[PDB]
Order: sequence, then C-alpha cells, then structure tokens
Amino acid sequence: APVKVFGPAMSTNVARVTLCLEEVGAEYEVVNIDFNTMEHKSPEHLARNPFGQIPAFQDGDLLLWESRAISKYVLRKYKTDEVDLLRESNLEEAAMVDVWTEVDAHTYNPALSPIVYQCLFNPMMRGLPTDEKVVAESLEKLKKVLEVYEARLSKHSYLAGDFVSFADLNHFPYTFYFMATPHAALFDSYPHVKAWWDRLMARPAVKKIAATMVP
Amino acid sequence: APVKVFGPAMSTNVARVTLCLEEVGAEYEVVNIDFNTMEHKSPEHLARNPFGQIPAFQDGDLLLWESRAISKYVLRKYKTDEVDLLRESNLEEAAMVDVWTEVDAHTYNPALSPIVYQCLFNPMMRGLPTDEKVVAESLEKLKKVLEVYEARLSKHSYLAGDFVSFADLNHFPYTFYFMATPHAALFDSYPHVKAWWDRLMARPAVKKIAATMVP
Ligand SMILES: N[C@@H](CCC(=O)N[C@@H](CSc1ccc([N+](=O)[O-])c2nonc12)C(=O)NCC(=O)O)C(=O)O
Ligand SMILES: N[C@@H](CCC(=O)N[C@@H](CSc1ccc([N+](=O)[O-])c2nonc12)C(=O)NCC(=O)O)C(=O)O
Repeated sequence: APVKVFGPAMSTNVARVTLCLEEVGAEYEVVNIDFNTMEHKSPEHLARNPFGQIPAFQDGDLLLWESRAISKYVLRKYKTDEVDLLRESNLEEAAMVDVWTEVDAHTYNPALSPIVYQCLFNPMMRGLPTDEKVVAESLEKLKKVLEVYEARLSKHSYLAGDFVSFADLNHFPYTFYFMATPHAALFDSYPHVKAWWDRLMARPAVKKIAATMVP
Repeated sequence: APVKVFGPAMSTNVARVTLCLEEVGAEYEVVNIDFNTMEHKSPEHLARNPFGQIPAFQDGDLLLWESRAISKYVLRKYKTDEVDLLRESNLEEAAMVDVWTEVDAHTYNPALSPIVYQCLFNPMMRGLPTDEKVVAESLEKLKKVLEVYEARLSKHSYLAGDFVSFADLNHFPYTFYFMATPHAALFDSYPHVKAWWDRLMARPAVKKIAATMVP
C-alpha cells in the first residue's frame, strides 16, 4: 500500500522524506497541505502532527512527524542489501552517518538555511524583504563550515566514508534551494564540496525530487 | 578499555553522553576541556572535533562529535536485552524514539534552552545580563510545547511509549538546568509532564549525572 507524505512537494523537509522514498523505490503519495489556508493547523493535520508543522507521514495506522524520524523509518522498513543508507549493519559506519546527519542539523543548515530564507523564501514566497546583515553573517559562517567539508570530502567521496548515505541525502534539499540564490557560485571555491554536490545531483532519485521542487 | 568524553562535566551536551554511558554501565573517563583557555579550539581538540565544540568522544581509534551521534554509538555498542533504549529491534518503537528525539532538538530545546541560557548561563557563567524579552517569548512558546507533552504523557508513561528510551534521556540535561531557574515551578502546571520528570530524576543513572552538573 502507499505510504503517504503530508505537505507541499516544494517543502525542503518534504523533499528529505520523498528523496529517501525514491532512493529505496517505495510506492508513496504526496497529499498537499495548503499553508495559504492554514491546513497545517487544521484539526485533521494536528491528528498527524500535534505541533501543526509539515511534513507528516502515514504508513497504514502509523502517523509520524519530524522529517528525519520519518526518513529513518523509510530507510529501515525498505532496507535491501543493495540500499543500506544507514549502515546499521556496521557500528562505526552507522556512527559516521549519525555524526554528519547531526552536523547538517546543528552546524551546516543553521549557516546555509537563512541565506535560502532571506534571498529566496522571503521575497518569492512571503513578500517580506532580504536582511543583508543576516546574509553577510551566515555567508561568513558558511565559508568556515565549507572549509571543514572541503577537508572531509578530499579524503572520502561522501561525508560518512566512501559510500553515499543518509548523511549526504540530508544536505540535498536546503542546498538545492541555496543553488537557486545569487550565492550558488560560493561552492565553486570548494572544488571537493562541489564535486560531491554534482555526484548527488546526478543520482536518479535526486533528479526526480529536484523536478518536484518548483512552484 | 575506557571510552573517553571530552568536555566539562557540567556541559548539557556532555551530560547527554555521560547519562547514556551510566544507563548502559560502560567504563568511561571525562577529560576536561577548559573554555577559559580556549582548549576547545586547541589543535588537539580540533583533531577530535574539527568544528571546535564539546563534546567529543574517543573509543580506541574512533573519534566522534555531536552528542546525539556519540549517544547512539554508546547505546548500540553496549545494548543488552535489559537495556534497548533505541528499540532498533522494533521498527514502530524505533520510529517513536526518533520522532521525540527530533522534537527535543527542533521544538522543545529551542523553546526551553534560551531560558536556561538567559536566566542561568549568562549571569552565572558569562557575566552578561538576562534578556527579559527573550525570556517572556520562549516561556509562552514553552507553555504551548508542554500542552502537547502533557497530552502525550497522560497516555504513555514515556514519550516513546510505555518504556523509558533515548527520547526521554535527551530531555534530561537542559531540563535539569531549567529546574535551577526561577521558572522551574512552570512544570507544576503540567501534572503528567511533572510526574514523568520525577520518574526520570529517580533513575540511578540520572541521579549520578545530576551530581556531576554543578561547578
Ligand atoms: N524539524 C522539522 C521542521 C518542520 C518545519 O519547519 N516545517 C515548516 C514548513 S514552513 C512553510 C511555510 C510557509 C509556506 N508557504 O507556502 O507560504 C510553505 N510552503 O512550504 N513549506 C512552507 C512548518 O510547517 N512550519 C509551520 C509552523 O511552524 O507554524 C522537520 O524536519 O520536519
Ligand atoms: N549540537 C552539538 C552542540 C555542541 C555545543 O553547542 N557545544 C558548545 C558548549 S558551550 C560552552 C561555552 C562556555 C563555557 N564556559 O565554561 O564559559 C562552557 N562550559 O561548558 N560548556 C560551555 C560549544 O562547544 N561551543 C563552542 C563554540 O561553538 O565555539 C552537540 O549536541 O554536541
């Protein structure tokens, strides 16, 4: 049976989930939620996610929220020998996937996301202006974060090691929107980060979700 | 052999790791890192954590950072039948542990932590004053977050279900410092959240780490 993803397909946190689904070949459906109509706060959505945020996820009777929890459920349930993006079979490998999934959430996203938010999601979505001081500050922070990624990705093809993993998939959605800002060329200053990004953009599952991240 | 935790024992993110270690009965050592001397940026610390933050962790040749990644490595490595705080044996249970570990990081900590930071870690640690507007705003947010916890914890003894888990352990460290602020009595307005907190405070492993979270 279809598992179901609740939110607009464009949403970065929906795309984390839908990318994990494509990468394991799961049958799924995307049920839109209309921010313009406050559906994410409707009682039917609070049933799914009592904090009233997208995405939510339904597998039969199971209702999940927080894109990363959802994601790990998809990767565990549909795990084949050919697709172990969590490396739970290997304690040290599962540890490196964990470290870099935490780095995405606590170090990299907090430096990148406000540039996406200020340069893109504020003018284009909301209509509110671009805070050039939030941008200059996040950009300086992101330069320093990409110095450590550059080091990591000149030793290993992927963040976890020499295998694509959940760690890498975590970075795709917000970075894809970063690449539609005026600051996209920043990655060109980090040739190994760039090469890693192009390898990710070349994966069939990423090209398919990239396709869904338009209005 | 000792595994090693790098940071001051007081640190909330050190305590997440040290609590997971006590809860599985692992032999470990805490190697101090002196913020007053910038040791967290020393070259010896950047070897452990290239972003120059505590905690770091060493198991033999393995070097880990991000307290939650560390934590899951400890819980997987020292997993007994009697201590499965990740519930990886059960896909739905492992999913609920994930959801509420994400909620701690993305919903609960961002509303609680600035009250700890403003009321406690700024005057007592740093010497900078308390932003009463950050406090009033985080408190209103935290009230709404605790309404959803109150609902959850009137159906299940713990956030994951009727079993203590990593989800619950995640909430201990910052909440322990919240309980040393003037706003500690806030939990008394959420009788099930409170009862859950007292059950956590009664666990031998939590009393032992509580003991380490003083100057
Ligand atoms: N840690 C969570 C984060 C979930 C999250 O931040 N979701 C946002 C998604 S924000 C969003 C807001 C607004 C619009 N819009 O169309 O104007 C969006 N379109 O797509 N996503 C949109 C949300 O639902 N916020 C609403 C709220 O907190 O009240 C996760 O990874 O799932
Ligand atoms: N997501 C990470 C978060 C790690 C973290 O925020 N660590 C802080 C810990 S902050 C801290 C800062 C200052 C003092 N002090 O003694 O004045 C501390 N004592 O204990 N912890 C202290 C840090 O090292 N920051 C330094 C930096 O970013 O430059 C995780 O869970 O491990």
